[PDB]
Amino acid sequence: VDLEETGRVLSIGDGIARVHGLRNVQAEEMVEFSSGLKGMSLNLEPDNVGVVVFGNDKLIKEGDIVKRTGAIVDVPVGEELLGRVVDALGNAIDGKGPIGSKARRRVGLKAPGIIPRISVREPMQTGIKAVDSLVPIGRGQRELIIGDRQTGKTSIAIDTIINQKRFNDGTDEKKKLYCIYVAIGQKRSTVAQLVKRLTDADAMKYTIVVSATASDAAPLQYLAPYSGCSMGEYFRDNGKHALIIYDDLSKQAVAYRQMSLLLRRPPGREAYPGDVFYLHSRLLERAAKMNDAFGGGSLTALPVIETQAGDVSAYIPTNVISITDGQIFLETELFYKGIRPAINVGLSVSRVGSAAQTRAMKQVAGTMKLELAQYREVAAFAQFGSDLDAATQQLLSRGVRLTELLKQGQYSPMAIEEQVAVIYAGVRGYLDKLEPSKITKFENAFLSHVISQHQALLGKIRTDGKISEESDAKLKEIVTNFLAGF
Amino acid sequence: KTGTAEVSSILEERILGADTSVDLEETGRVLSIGDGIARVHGLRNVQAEEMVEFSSGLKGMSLNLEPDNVGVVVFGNDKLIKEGDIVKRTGAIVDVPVGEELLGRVVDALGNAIDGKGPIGSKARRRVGLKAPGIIPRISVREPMQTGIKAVDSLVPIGRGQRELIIGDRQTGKTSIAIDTIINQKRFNDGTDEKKKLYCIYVAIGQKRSTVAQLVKRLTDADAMKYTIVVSATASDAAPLQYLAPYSGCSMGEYFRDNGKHALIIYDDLSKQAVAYRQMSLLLRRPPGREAYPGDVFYLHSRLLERAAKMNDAFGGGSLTALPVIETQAGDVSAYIPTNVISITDGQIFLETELFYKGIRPAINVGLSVSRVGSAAQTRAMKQVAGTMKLELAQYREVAAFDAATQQLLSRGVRLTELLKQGQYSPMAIEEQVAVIYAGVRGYLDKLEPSKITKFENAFLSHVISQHQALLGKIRTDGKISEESDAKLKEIVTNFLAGFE
Amino acid sequence: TTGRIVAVIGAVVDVQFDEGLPPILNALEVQGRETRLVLEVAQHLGESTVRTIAMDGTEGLVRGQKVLDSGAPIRIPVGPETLGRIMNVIGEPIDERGPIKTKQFAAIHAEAPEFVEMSVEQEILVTGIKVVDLLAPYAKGGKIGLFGGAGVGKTVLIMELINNVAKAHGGYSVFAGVGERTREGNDLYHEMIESGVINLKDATSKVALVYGQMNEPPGARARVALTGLTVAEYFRDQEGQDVLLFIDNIFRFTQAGSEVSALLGRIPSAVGYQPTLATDMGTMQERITTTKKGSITSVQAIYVPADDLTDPAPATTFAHLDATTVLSRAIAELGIYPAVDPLDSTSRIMDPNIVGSEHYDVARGVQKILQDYKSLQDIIAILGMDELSEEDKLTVSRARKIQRFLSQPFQVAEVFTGHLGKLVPLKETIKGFQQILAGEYDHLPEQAFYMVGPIEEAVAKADKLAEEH
Amino acid sequence: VRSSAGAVRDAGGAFGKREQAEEERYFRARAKEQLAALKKHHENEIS
Amino acid sequence: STTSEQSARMTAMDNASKNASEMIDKLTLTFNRTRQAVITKELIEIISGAAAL
Repeated sequence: VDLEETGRVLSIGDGIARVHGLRNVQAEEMVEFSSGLKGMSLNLEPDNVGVVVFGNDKLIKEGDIVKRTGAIVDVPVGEELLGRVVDALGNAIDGKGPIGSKARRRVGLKAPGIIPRISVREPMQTGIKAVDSLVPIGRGQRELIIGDRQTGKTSIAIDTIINQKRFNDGTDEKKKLYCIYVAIGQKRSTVAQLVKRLTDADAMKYTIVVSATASDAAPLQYLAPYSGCSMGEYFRDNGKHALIIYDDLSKQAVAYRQMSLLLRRPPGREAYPGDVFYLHSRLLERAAKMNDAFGGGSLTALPVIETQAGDVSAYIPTNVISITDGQIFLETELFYKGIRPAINVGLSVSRVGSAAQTRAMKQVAGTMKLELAQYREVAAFAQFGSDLDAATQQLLSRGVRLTELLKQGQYSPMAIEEQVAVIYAGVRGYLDKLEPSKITKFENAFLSHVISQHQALLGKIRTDGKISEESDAKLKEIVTNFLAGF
Repeated sequence: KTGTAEVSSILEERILGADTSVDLEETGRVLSIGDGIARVHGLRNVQAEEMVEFSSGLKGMSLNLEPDNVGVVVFGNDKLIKEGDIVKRTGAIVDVPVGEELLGRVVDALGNAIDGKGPIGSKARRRVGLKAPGIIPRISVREPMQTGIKAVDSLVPIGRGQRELIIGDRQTGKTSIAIDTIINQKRFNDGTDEKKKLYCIYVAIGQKRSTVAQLVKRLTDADAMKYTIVVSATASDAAPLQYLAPYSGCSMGEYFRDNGKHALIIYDDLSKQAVAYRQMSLLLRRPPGREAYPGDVFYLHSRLLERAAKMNDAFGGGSLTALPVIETQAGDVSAYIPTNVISITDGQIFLETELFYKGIRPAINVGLSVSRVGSAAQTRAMKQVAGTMKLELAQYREVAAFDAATQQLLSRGVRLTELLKQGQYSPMAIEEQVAVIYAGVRGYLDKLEPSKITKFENAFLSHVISQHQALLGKIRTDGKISEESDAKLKEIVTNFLAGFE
Repeated sequence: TTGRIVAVIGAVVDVQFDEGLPPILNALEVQGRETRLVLEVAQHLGESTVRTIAMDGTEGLVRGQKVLDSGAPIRIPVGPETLGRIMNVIGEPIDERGPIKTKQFAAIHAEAPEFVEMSVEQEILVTGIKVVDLLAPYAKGGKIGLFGGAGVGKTVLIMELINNVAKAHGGYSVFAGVGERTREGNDLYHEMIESGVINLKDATSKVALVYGQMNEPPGARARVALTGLTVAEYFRDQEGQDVLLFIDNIFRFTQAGSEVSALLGRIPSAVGYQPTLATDMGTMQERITTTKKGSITSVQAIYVPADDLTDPAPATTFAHLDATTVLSRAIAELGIYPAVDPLDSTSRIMDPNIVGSEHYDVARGVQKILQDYKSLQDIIAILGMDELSEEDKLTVSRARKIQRFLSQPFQVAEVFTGHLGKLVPLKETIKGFQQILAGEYDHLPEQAFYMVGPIEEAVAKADKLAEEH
Repeated sequence: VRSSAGAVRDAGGAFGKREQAEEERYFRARAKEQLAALKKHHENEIS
Repeated sequence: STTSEQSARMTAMDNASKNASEMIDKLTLTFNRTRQAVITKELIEIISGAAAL
């Protein structure tokens, strides 16, 4: 009999694998069962080890002599999957085959320390106007994404990726970065649309596939955090700026919950155990930039937060807030009120910081946000509307103009400098006479006029990154022509 | 698990080989004497859910089963129980005598009278192990049932075999609702149509001895209790006892209705049944749930409710009817019993004790009752009147909180709602109900103030009866739209109302 | 081997079998019971007796009852051949017609659609439904969740939609009364007899009957999920016909596995469900749909019992519901019939790239207008239409009209709703939308638009009102 | 947290009851208006 | 009288807002009370359920 590195299934049920043997086997290793089921055990009993069925083990009858392969979780590294659809088990995702990724990186990846961290300065390709406007994401940022059923969360992600994939398809020396985003707890139709669009949006050019299906194993859901952590670390220690998207996050929480529940481990609040801090923050705290010493790569993370009827007090959300260097509040009623983007702005917040903020776009946002708050400051008064104080009326119109500009287009990333220019025109007051219902098409048409003509001045500002008063005036006049001529 | 006989209690005879003589099929010693949670030494060859008879006569309901130890039910107050006691397992699914000799006899589920009316005269013992009706056995049923309260028959027409669920909480006239139905079910049961002559069932769970005696005084006073079955699970009703009392009703309904009795069962409340079964499971240490209550009360209570079948041609042609009455916790629709019934009931009634708090007595929660059965089991005359009455009462409610023409409409609808009211313990035939319905559809006193109408309605019923009691029976037997009785009604309406001032 | 009754409080039974425990999904019949009592081996506890999922009433069993070990899930024939009778998942034809034997017979435990081999497109499976087309047009073979409550129109709208579409299914079809009423069972039998999409005596059965009724305990009532998945796989290949699938209801079904978990001693979820009850239900949602050789236009009912909108059960429901059907029971309380939660349900065919820019834009503007309706409704509740602004009173009337035009009384509903059905044309719907955007009845009463079909039909109804005034 | 649009009406309490009733009153005024206008239009189309 | 009316409406709204804040005070008090109450209620439920296991 084996009692060092091979166990024999003692008593099971619902994949509750506690085998007799492999007592001397190491802890936290994905080992093959007697049915060859490469699976991991954690609950090392005095007499046995609680092994998680790495998926469904219907091919494993009771009494099975599981051979503890002594093999810990190891997953590939390197940008070979950028554009390729693969699953975390070394399998494909869309059936996109071998990404040309050979290696496998053991679960032994730790988060970077303060020294191993790097100051974040990358203005994120957000493809959503207010996204870059109010607060883009730093080089390796950490911002929550609060949302609900079909909330456009993945749609905001698509705007970002479409802004991102261009440089992912592109080469901008500071924009050279790695991309990987999870579709966790995803329906087959959803994931198929994801792959198909990644092709269509050309996002299947430089993106490493991440997703947990609805049929994805709960242990697979759990390792997916670690999976993405190692995947990001690949290019991050490879100096390439990287991105994570814990999308979703709560699903794996319920997963490990069911796991320990079978394990009869203590439930905790909402049956959620401390790993919501421990296991979840174990990946979460790494949302930073690998130092120039740590490669100089950036480890961005884009966790997804399900607002279960706005379960603001979710222990999940509880940990998130205490961990959030940023969050995505969404005024979903606004989308329901037609305003899609449905920005919960005064609600929205980001603690990552402005070290990754275009001082041009920063200059724009400095007034845009103040005006937005001031509008929001008395936006209740807008209800009556009548007898609006002239200062109040003007503040409202600026806010009214912004509300016209508040919307966003699905899978429609744009130039960040274009939004900077639009906000600048507003700052000129150059939009004060545009009817808000039409002011949107106005800004769009002026945008077209620039992207044809002032596209020269557009690149001038862009490569410049410095708002020459003359270049500013040139854009102002191009816009004035476009708009007065609109 | 705790080795029950790991003590020498059996282990001595085990090592000494002295245990072999134990009756190990349907008797033995008590593998566990405790809390009425009975484990029996042996009797492993006993049937499951079988009957167990203690050597002290006490009945045992072995549900849980160790290999020979068990979970059995102490059918009684067992203050005299003894260790290792002998339960001669009767080995049978629970049964008890059935037959309309009980209809008019107040016995328990096991056929045990408490009022001194004699031993169970009901004929044959029926095992309550009754499943759902068959697709061939079951078909659509739309025959009327005894409602007898104006709005009751009006909007929630009473179907012969329809399973009610009447939402009304503590001290909401739920008992009063049952009594009103009985007084309505009286004249129907007090009729020569054996379909109308209902040897039926009605019970109030947790009916303490005082409640039982008062209800008995009422039912005998009604004399419909003669054609009725009424058991009152008093304050000591056992958790198995109250628990299977609905199953007792199920077996009884199979007996009569499956033999073609157009008959009704009125048992409430299954929430107390949840309390009893949970008391058992607690004594059973069984896994608890919401409110510690089991989540499998769904199928367990479904065994009664979900088998709702009005005896079709294959089932004798009568009706196995049910009349649940729901009782909100705090309007706690999501209460385990409440949500379950919501998750269970396909059709349910609701009473507005807030209108009773507003003072309305009766006070049915208008709209809040559900009649997916519809008017198919009401008079097509009542159906026609209700076609208008629905919109009339809706508008009366739709803008109840005050155009002048709209004001006229609101005044008429409010007066109509006032008219539809009924007193305390005053159920009757739907004839005068349809009479007042014609009055309202004509607005025969919408000009009479509701306070004037307060007495004008009574005067109208009186002068119509003194004027068209014959035409009343005419429209009754005819049922259909009686234009001749309609004109007679117009005339007698001019008489009653116009002559009332 | 052959299990033998050992020790159990009912169905949670490890039956003493001489050899070990069979493989997973093992469902074995109780030898020595009243009826054919197949029990599913489910707890790999070993001990030559596995705590097994017995779907049948355990009463009457004596300890030591030696049972027939089968070793796998239930096998019964499938394909469009079995159509015409009503059979159990065990195959038991409960149509009082004996075994309606088909060809394709197999076990039920299987995998989900492949990571590369399913269908990758969405085709609007239009049916001409007033509200549904108006905002949330459906699509072909997707996960459409019918968010409705008990007695909340789910069966009523179900009858309307069955009358609408079921008579003309793309191929054959299937319908499951999963915990439906036995009375509803007999009524639905009479209805199928009077429906022709499935014909009792006649071979017009473009539909398949299935029952998981409430009086049927969970052991069956919780088990028909795999039966439905296999039937959908058959309609994909074996029945091989363009099939919409009806199954109601799953709330008591997932709740039924929940109730089972207690006997399993399985961990209570937030609603006390099995911790992996979600795992199965999501996997249950992953089995059979539109694929290369697969196609299931299955209709999924999303029961929100106790109207708990954020139910953990509703949570798992929204988790995979590729299409959303959000009822507004408040609307129905307001007399809405249709009564859906408008700004709530999501459907992909409502998109400018999908619905077209015009239709999707119109629907979104309608959502905004209704949002304003709600907003200003309380505003009025404070003030009232005395301060009704020009834009506002206009908005108020327009929103009331939109709500009115939303609903329609059906012909099957004409049983209660009186008004027979109006086959709403898509172009007619969009045209009425554009006209309302213009204000097609500014001088007229919106009540005509209420419970109505075409907007022109509503203009006619308003003229009829002018007559009746 | 957040406040709904018609949040009170969403709750629909006695305030919401008043919302419903005032909707009744004002919408009925406008309805009599529209109906009278339609009667006038029918009168116009009669000739 | 019109100035009286406008001022009266203003002061009336003022008193109303006072009463509103007052109601909201105890409202929020009991609100957090019930919030934590149900939170720990489900908590104790789960705790007992664990005890049942």
